[PDB]
Amino acid sequence: GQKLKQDGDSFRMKLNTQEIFDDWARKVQQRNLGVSGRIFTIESTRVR
Amino acid sequence: RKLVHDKELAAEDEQVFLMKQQSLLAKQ
Repeated sequence: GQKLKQDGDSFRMKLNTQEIFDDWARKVQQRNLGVSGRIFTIESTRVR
Repeated sequence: RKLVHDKELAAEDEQVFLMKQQSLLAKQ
């Protein structure tokens, strides 16, 4: 029983989930997504 | 004095309007 509970606790520790949430939030903050600016944008492209 | 149709609808090719408004966006 104690061996099984130790294995389950180790798996649950390996089954953590908040770290990816923190990483995603950090990436979101770093990239600084935004939409504010002009209504629509005009650009220059040399189409093939 | 039979009236003749005046200047018809102009084309104003898309590229010219696009460059004019690109300049306007740049200056605004």
